[PDB]
Amino acid sequence: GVRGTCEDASLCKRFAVSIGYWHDPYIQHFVRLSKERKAPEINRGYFARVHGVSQLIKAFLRKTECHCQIVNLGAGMDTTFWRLKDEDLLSSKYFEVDFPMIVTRKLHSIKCKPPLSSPILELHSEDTLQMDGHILDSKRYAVIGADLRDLSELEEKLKKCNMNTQLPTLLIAECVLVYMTPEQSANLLKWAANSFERAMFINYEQVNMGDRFGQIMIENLRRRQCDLAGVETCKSLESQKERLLSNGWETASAVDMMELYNRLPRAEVSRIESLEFLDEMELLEQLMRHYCLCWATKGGNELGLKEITY
Ligand SMILES: Nc1ncnc2c1ncn2[C@@H]1O[C@H](CSCC[C@H](N)C(=O)O)[C@@H](O)[C@H]1O
Repeated sequence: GVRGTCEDASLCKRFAVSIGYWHDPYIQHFVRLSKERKAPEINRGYFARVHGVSQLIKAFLRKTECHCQIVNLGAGMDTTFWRLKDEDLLSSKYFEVDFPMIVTRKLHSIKCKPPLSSPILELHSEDTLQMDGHILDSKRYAVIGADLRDLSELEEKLKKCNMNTQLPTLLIAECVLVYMTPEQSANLLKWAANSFERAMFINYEQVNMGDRFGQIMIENLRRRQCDLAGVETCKSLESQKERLLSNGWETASAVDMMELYNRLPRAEVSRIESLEFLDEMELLEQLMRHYCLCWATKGGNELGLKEITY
């Protein structure tokens, strides 16, 4: 069930892109275009998610002048590496982690499609990519098959791909931590904090899950054999912040997605709202109030990391 979320996320993102929510010429190479009608509330939610996460990544890249690493944990078919390259934003090295099966799928897409492999090769120090098995390693981009609940495997394979614990490092978990136990996600967060002197962590996932709407969401996901093993932490923005502060992080900010959406520039909101008609604002408000964007920093005072916002 948990691996299946990668496909769902990719399917939803490509669909939103096809309607014009944001620009992504790469996602087509990793997933088919869904053909059925969706709630516009869902597309707006995906846009807010992607925008918020992107804003935070770009703020980190500005503060570090791109002299840094990005590690995307549970990255699925994310295209952020290619989209950043196009914007002339390239970290020193960009790392992705997912289950071996998911990584195999992603490497197959890259190997089959020159629009994906070429940009990687352009920046590499060799005239070829070694992509056998569950690892792609290159100068500026690595994709690693590892179970995030096995921290020894995670660290070993990241270090095999020359992850440098001395660079300011941004770690991202976009709709990932909720699938592991509270102990497993806490251990991951603590591992990250212990590993890096100067760091930032972005967590996007559910929030306010104790109410009826949240209980219904949980059961709809348990109905598809996909348990929200970490949903306890999604009680509130407070429980989200506490998990960060109690596992080695120095700062913790969190916002629900409705507030984020309400704080978007007027131009972005007008553009977004132009794409599809939405009849009842309350379904939207409800959905947006049950997701959150959280970020934590440590050792960032010289870089001004605690000043980063969405
Ligand atoms: N224990 C674990 N180890 C490695 N990957 C995991 C994991 N638990 C969940 N994942 C991955 O987390 C992803 C959740 S779907 C979200 C994908 C991507 N971050 C996006 O936002 O578009 C899936 O690809 C799933 O395989």
